[PDB]
Amino acid sequence: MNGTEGPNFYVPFSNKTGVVRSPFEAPQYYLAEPWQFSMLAAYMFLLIMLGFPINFLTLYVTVQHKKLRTPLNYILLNLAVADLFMVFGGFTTTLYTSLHGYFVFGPTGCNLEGFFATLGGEIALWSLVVLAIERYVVVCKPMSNFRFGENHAIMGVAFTWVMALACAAPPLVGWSRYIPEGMQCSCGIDYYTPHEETNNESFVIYMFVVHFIIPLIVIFFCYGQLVFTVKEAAAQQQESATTQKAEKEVTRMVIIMVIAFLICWLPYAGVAFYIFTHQGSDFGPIFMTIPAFFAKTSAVYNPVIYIMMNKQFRNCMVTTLCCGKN
Ligand SMILES: *[C@@H]1O[C@H](CO)[C@@H](O[C@@H]2O[C@H](CO)[C@@H](O[C@H]3O[C@H](CO)[C@@H](O)[C@H](O)[C@@H]3O)[C@H](O)[C@H]2NC(C)=O)[C@H](O)[C@H]1NC(C)=O
Ligand SMILES: *[C@@H]1O[C@H](CO)[C@@H](O[C@@H]2O[C@H](CO)[C@@H](O)[C@H](O)[C@H]2NC(C)=O)[C@H](O)[C@H]1NC(C)=O
Ligand SMILES: *C(=O)CCCCCCCCCCCCCCC
Repeated sequence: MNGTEGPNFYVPFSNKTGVVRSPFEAPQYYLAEPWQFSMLAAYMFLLIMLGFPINFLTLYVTVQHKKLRTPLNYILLNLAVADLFMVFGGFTTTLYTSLHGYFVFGPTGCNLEGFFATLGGEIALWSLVVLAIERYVVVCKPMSNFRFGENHAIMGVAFTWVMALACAAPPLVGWSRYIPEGMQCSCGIDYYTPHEETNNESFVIYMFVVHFIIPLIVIFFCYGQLVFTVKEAAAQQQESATTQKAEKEVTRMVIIMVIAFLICWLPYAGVAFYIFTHQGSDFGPIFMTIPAFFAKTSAVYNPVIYIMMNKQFRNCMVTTLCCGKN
């Protein structure tokens, strides 16, 4: 055998030596080297730490500025909030886990870090489809009068929750489970086990396709049809060159966020396929670890593009820093 199964735990090491145990009680030092263990948490603090002032000042820069109620900011505040739920939830759990070498809260606690990480790079996936549709409707024109605003900008934000909850809570209870992974300091969704009690088989596909492949294809459909709408379609619409100066820069940031959304998410999710297809494979702890935690950097770089490459908004932020200058 390759690893070990349990009632709640899969650990990718054979009970060959007999030093392999449960991750809910024991520090899994039997897995690898402890300096790497704390190296994960040492890399972890540098995460949580920085996801605060870059997320927090973003929620406040919008409430402070009664001038930033645009359908660009509506979707791009939704991150500042959703990430802070992770730092004050998902990251809280992982830390305690990484520093000791196991999930102490355990059966109840895994169901937090595994959940928030699934209600983070999933609620932004339902935002980054609207972020390819907000750019699509005021560039190509599918109908006549296509203005967004406020009562339209809430309809794309309140939708990201309705689609993220459709696939983040069901594993917690009812249709799947939240389970530890890799070096067993991280958690998430099952890829290894049938566990035909909670019926994973159907949930896996309903998850992967409806919430990775389909949102991507209905981003690429809205993307490929926009290089085409820049050249031959938009020279007949006859919009001005003063209007498409910042409109030619914000697009060129918004679809850089799509890139980042794959930069680490493929090394993780695409490999989550590999694991899911091999189920008894000889893939140790290191396999899922680095991609899991790199995947976890998905709370911090989002504002770092939104602040930096969206200069449109980068002025309201500097107003808090000075607070009365020339
Ligand atoms: C992999 O190897 C483990 C080695 O520890 C092994 O744990 C063994 O588990 C048995 C049964 O759970 C324990 O039996 C002891 O506990 C019962 C409680 O009622 C009592 O009869 C005695 O205290 C008895 O010793 C053993 O303590 C334990 N074996 C050793 C060598 O101490 C598991 O089989 C495996 N665990 C996994 C799947 O990670
Ligand atoms: C358990 O681990 C073994 C050992 O690596 C894996 O064996 C695979 O199948 C045969 C051995 O009979 C080899 O020719 C392959 O190269 C192995 N595959 C891989 C991943 O390289 C196997 O993955 C595991 N056993 C099963 C069938 O689940
Ligand atoms: C500039 O850098 C920010 C302003 C610096 C002073 C902030 C004062 C905060 C006081 C908060 C009390 C008002 C809250 C009630 C809102 C209705």
